[PDB]
Amino acid sequence: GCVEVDSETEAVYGMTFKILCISCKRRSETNAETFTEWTFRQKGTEEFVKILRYENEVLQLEEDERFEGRVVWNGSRGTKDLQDLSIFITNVTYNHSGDYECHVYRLLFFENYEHNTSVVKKIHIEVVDKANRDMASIVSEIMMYVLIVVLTIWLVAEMIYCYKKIAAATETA
Amino acid sequence: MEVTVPATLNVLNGSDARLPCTFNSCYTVNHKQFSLNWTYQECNNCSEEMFLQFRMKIINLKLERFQDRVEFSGNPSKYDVSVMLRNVQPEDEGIYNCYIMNPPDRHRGHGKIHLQVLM
Amino acid sequence: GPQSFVHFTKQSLALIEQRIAERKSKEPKPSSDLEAGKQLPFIYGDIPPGMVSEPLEDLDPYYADKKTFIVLNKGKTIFRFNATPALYMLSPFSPLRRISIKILVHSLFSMLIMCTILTNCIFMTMNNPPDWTKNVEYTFTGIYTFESLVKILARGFCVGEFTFLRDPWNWLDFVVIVFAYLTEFVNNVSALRTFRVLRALKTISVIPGLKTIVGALIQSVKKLSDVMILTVFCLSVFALIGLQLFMGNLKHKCFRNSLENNETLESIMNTLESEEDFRKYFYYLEGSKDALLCGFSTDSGQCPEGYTCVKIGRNPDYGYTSFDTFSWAFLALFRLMTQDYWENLYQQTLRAAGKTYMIFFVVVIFLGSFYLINLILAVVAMAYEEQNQANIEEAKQPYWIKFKKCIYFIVMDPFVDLAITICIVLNTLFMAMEHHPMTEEFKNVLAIGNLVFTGIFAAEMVLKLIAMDPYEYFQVGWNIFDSLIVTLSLVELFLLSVLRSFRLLRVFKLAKSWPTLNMLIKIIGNSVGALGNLTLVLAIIVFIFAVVGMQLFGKSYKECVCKINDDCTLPRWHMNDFFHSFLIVFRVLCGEWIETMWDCMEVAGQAMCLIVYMMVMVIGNLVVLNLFLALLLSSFSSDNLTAIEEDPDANNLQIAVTRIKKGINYVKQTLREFILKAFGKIWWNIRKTCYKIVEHSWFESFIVLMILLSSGALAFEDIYIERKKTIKIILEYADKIFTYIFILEMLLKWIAYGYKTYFTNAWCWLDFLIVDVSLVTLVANTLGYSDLGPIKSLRTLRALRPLRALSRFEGMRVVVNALIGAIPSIMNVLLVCLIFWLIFSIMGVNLFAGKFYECINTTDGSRFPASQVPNRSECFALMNVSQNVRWKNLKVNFDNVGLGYLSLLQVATFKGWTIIMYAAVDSVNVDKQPKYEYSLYMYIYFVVFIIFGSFFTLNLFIGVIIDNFNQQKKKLGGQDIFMTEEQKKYYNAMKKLGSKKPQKPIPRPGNKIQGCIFDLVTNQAFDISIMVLICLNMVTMMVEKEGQSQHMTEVLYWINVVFIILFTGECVLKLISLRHYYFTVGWNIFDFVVVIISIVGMFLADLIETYFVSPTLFRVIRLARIGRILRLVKGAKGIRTLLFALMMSLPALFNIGLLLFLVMFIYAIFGMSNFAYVKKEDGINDMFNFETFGNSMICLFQITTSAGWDGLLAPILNSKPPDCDPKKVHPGSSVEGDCGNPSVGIFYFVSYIIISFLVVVNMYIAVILENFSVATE
Ligand SMILES: CC(C)CCC[C@@H](C)[C@H]1CC[C@H]2[C@@H]3CC=C4C[C@@H](OC(=O)CCC(=O)O)CC[C@]4(C)[C@H]3CC[C@]12C
Ligand SMILES: Nc1[nH]ncc1-c1cc(Cl)ccc1Oc1cc(F)c(S(=O)(=O)Nc2cscn2)cc1Cl
Ligand SMILES: *[C@@H]1O[C@H](CO)[C@@H](O[C@@H]2O[C@H](CO)[C@@H](O)[C@H](O)[C@H]2NC(C)=O)[C@H](O)[C@H]1NC(C)=O
Ligand SMILES: *[C@@H]1O[C@H](CO)[C@@H](O)[C@H](O)[C@H]1NC(C)=O
Ligand SMILES: *[C@@H]1O[C@H](CO)[C@@H](O)[C@H](O)[C@H]1NC(C)=O
Ligand code: NA
Repeated sequence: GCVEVDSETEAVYGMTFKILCISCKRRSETNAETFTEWTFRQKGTEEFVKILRYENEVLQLEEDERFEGRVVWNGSRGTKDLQDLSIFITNVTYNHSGDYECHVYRLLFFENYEHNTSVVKKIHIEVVDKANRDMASIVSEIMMYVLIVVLTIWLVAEMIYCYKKIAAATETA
Repeated sequence: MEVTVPATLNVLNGSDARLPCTFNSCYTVNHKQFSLNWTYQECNNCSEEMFLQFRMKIINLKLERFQDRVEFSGNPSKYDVSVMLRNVQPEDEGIYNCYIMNPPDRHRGHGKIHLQVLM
Repeated sequence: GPQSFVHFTKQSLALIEQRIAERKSKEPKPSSDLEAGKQLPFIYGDIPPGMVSEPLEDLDPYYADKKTFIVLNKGKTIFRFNATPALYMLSPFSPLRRISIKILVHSLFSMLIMCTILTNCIFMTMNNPPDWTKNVEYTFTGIYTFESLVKILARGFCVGEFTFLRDPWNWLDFVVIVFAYLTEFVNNVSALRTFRVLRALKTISVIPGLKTIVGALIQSVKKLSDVMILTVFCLSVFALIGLQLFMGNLKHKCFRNSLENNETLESIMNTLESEEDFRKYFYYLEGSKDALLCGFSTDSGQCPEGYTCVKIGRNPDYGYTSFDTFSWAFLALFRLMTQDYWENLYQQTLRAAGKTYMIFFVVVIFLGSFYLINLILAVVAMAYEEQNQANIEEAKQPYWIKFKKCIYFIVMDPFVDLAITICIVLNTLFMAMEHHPMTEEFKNVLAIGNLVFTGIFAAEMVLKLIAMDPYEYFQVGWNIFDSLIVTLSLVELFLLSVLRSFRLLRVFKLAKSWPTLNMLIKIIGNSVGALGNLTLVLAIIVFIFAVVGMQLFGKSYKECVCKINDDCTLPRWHMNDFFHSFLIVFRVLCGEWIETMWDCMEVAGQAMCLIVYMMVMVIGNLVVLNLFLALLLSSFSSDNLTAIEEDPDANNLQIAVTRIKKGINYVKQTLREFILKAFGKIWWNIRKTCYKIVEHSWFESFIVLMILLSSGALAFEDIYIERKKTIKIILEYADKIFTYIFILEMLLKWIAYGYKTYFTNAWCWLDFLIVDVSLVTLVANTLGYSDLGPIKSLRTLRALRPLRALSRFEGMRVVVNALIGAIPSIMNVLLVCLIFWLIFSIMGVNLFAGKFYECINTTDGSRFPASQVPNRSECFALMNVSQNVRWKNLKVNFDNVGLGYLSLLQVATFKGWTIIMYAAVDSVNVDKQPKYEYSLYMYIYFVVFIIFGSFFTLNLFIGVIIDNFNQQKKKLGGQDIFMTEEQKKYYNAMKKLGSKKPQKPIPRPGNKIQGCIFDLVTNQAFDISIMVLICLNMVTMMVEKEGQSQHMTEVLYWINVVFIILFTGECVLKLISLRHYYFTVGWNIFDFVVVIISIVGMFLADLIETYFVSPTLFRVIRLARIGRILRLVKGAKGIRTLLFALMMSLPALFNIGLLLFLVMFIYAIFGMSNFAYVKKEDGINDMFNFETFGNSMICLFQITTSAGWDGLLAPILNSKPPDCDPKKVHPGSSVEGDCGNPSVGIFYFVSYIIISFLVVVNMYIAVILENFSVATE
């Protein structure tokens, strides 16, 4: 239904990147009206500045040079009940490195009861020249190869031992 | 609705008359919705006079023909809507009706009492 | 001998009195043949004409001394009376008593009483009788008074021996008469009329052979004393456990956080009456009458944002579902034992307390639901066996002539009968082609085919009737049945919808050659034949319960209707009239009683409805079980004796088969003749070392561990796999390693065994197929073929890799061997019940095809009335006007034969059947809006289907499965078929445990004080006092309830502490007296462990409750208090034997449970693969779905008992809009669409429920075998 998956923390210069922000409401059958706001604090800077605000199926982009013409919407479409607030970067530059905040303002409609809640998600993005391969993949691949090698040498040694023993037994008879 | 009333009630002049009216309803009597009407008519084809009604609480209309001699003598929560006529006079002779509506019961209850006053 | 017949005269009475006087001055069983109510022996021959129905002298020498006289009827029935004058007036020689006796023994008397009772029973079904009825009631009363007076005058009243009041069945007549007169003279009307149902019980004493059936039913109960005690004890123990664990959990509700006008929870809760006002402060799901449950743990139900979980308010289901007091907990545990709507309670408890508490429900189901029911069936099985064994044991101790002969020659056994059989098969296949969206040409073809078949069958009937004489024709029952079918078809041709389905019964004509269909014919024939009286008793009991329920609660349903219905109209199930009251009783017999009992308790109070429902459940289930058992055993052993040859008269099918064996073989041989006329030690050492490698124990352990690791890695691939990147990559590389390992293992087996040996083994074939699928998947992924549709679908086949564990574990191997050996016998009965269900499916298509469509308002999901929108065209016009309007059909219906099969499967399992019945009884016509109970009497269709294809079909299946497993045991020497060799050794060792000779008496200590304590503890009064102390402790635990004050909690805890101190003192005294001999008894070891855990647990619970904050830990640790009450089974010998039988059954149950767990694991992996993204409607929701492995196991354990499988199937039947959205976007995943696959889902659920049925039947049979061995050894 809805799974909250964290964003990738590494983007490569010159290509595209998607920043993931998923905010699933606690019960799926409830009806809500959601809008989101994104703030970004670049490396070497302290103040979070607003970069975009998505509401009513339209994206409002702030007048920022580092994001003008470079951000498109990648979240939930065709509804006011947004559970995916992701954005998409078309041309990653070194100015997109820093910390992002994904403010989710969800208004839930109940029987004679309106609840205005809010969620904040923080994403750290580092812009690099080349895609650094994950440690998990490298370690798992190396471990797989060494495990296969160990198993095959163990089996080979056991076969040679048994073959020598049975050949000696045959020669005895 | 089953309404338990005496068909004929003979009460001495000057004495107190209790007019019993009880109903057997499945549902609990909700005071915020229980309705009770006590009317009086001189004859079966005569006009009915509203003198004691329960809309939210006991409302006694204080009719001039009864002075202040009409009192409530029942308990709606206990299915008893009886009324009391203190110091019954000869003019009190007539027909007394107790209308009962106890939602969500669909049917309307109606009991009739013929009060006769002897010397 | 026969000459011993003489009128009873005054001289005979004088001689008898003189003999009695001689006996008195001086100061043996009678002939069972001459016993009253029996046929006079044939040794006496006929009776003189002037001697019948006259007071005669006593024949029996036993009563020849006392004063008696016997009257014999024309039917040679012996009736014994008392020579003492009736009420000291009427003597046997008096004309008045003579006439009374003459009336008493006659056929027109009993027949008149029968007719009167039946007419009164018919009149009893009226709920609002007219005013002309009272005269008929007075006539009924007068008729009964007539027979009562006749019996009193003839037999005397009370003083004598064979008088009116000595017979227990005349007490019912006297009670009826006195009640009728007393209540008539005194004048609750319902109470008085419920007493009139006792007249329906006079049916037992008038129809012959009913009293013996009732006596046998009473006898069967007396053998159930120990099983009922054990059931009550187990239910009480589990009710205490549930009370301790789930107390107050069902009161949790989602209460809103923000309140205006300075409001607080207590201030709200005392000003709320209606559910409309409750819905403004608590969270309700749409269309629900109870508030949504919640919990405080992370694995419980979740409240929406803006609400907080709090324990407040009433319990669900009008408040009748709770674990708050011992009584409600006991009701809940009884509901769990009977598995009546238990999935609802299971879901509520998991929502309110957490998914971890599924362990409680698994244990409860296994012990109470499965094992306790097992003992009930087993004990009744032995009771009827011993009754059956005793029964047989005491029983043994010109031109017209020419052309008729020409036609007779035309009727050939090899050809005409085979042609007729082929025509019957083609006909039943032809009517299986009917379906709702059927064009006019197809209907024309079906009609002409049906007419042609009818014409041919009529021609056959006419030819057979004119060939051999009509008098000879109607001698054979099959000919009569064929004639009835033909005339019914002709009557239909001259003209209902049901009558068109009467030509389905010609399929039963194949039973002449089909032997297992003839078994079903005999089973059905016996129920109405040799067992007709038992079926009649069952029918009478059902009728009595229906009329009693209607009289007691019928007006309560009408007056109190608004409590159980928002529209203030009668619900679907009620007792206002006789038909619906009978439907309620039938549904209770089917196993569903809790939901109607809630409404009954709401409209009429708890006590009366509880008593009535419990009585109905007990008596009805007992009688149904007795009928089932008698049918099973009769048709199993008594009917089959191989009296005649296999088709003693050479079967026409067999003669035709012999003719075919001649003809085809001869023609083929002649065709062949015409064609002929026209025209290297090293490799052996390698094989040996590979063999030595594979066969070793370390290799087997390594492969087993690889199988377990590879199977467990499947459970991690859920919808949350994207939150676990590292584990995902690790699992991919581990899958590569596993594929490599199993490929190497396959190669080693190939070298060691050779292709011939490897491919003659079926387990090796399974491993080969699995490894080839894995290798194809691995190769496809590497060469870029990873997202192809067939390749992606082939990836889901990895869920079959746990099948590699079947060969490795011996228990699953033996259980699979048993199932595979069972398969051949199952298939024939499967074909029989498929034909039987095909008949009902064709009838259902005839009745209901295309009539379940309705115009509903989608937002609230309610059917529109029939005053507006009475047609499909009007529905489409309404859609043109209103948006939320849909002309919707049921997913499971009778549109075609396959859907009819699915509907019949749902009805037979009673899961989702009620919706089908409502649709069927609201049916009007095709493209017509349904009306409420328009076709009300189509409930008869479902009742008949249940009775035949659910009761008799299961009867046949069990009957054949018994013989199959009996044959399986015999061929292997009688050993247990569900057990391994080491399990057999441990089984024998445990057998020696339950048969030990009384051990040596415990040496007495020489010390004075020690010796006195020894005599004190050894005495039986000590053990009895300990038992009553345990009972008092049980009562003390029963006192505990929800919401009790802290003072009461402290008092109960201190009483428990006193009990613990007393038990510890008992243990210390036993230790002092018996010294080291105390530890030589297993029960003493159990008691020692119990007292230790009691003390430790009480102190730990105190520490947790005061110094810690852990209610869950407190409630879990408090379970050690159960050990004290488990010692009650020490004194109870019968329940101890039953528990010994259970522990005997445990190993085979362990093997079958392992197989079931493996099947559940495979189906769970497939469920997460397939149904993880379906819409959350019906039985699928936020907590019970296929998103994770745990949720899938939760769902599959529930449907192992078949509970709620329809609700899980329903969302997967969605395949097209607007039912589902094929382009549904799921955040956090690339999967698109919330649609299910109807074919895959149907196959999934049907196969799972069938396999669960087979495995559960295995568990039943195993437990039965251990119980039967224990009770008769
Ligand atoms: C072992 C015995 C008991 C059963 C042997 C199978 C046949 C006797 C029956 C069972 C299922 C039947 C089928 C069930 C459903 C259909 C679909 C039906 O067509 C539709 O439903 C079309 C619907 C549409 O066009 O909208 C045509 C007949 C057919 C193939 C039936 C043909 C006859 C079948 C194969
Ligand atoms: N807390 C309290 N109030 N009043 C007396 C006490 C008390 C006094 C002492 Cl000296 C020790 C502990 C005490 O507390 C208990 C005593 C019990 F007996 C049970 S028990 O009935 O559940 N029995 C049981 C067996 S194993 C787990 N529990 C539960 C508890 Cl908390
Ligand atoms: C189906 O239902 C409608 C219900 O109104 C049937 O009645 C017709 O309704 C229209 C619109 O109200 C009227 O104008 C017609 O006069 C009604 N028919 C007649 C004969 O009076 C309608 O006939 C039904 N159609 C079908 C196909 O059964
Ligand atoms: C995200 O944006 C890219 C670039 O415009 C587009 O191709 C893609 O379809 C979008 N995906 C979603 C989830 O909207
Ligand atoms: C508390 O309730 C009172 C009414 O009893 C109200 O007058 C007052 O304003 C409330 N105060 C708060 C803190 O809401
Ligand atoms: Na039910």
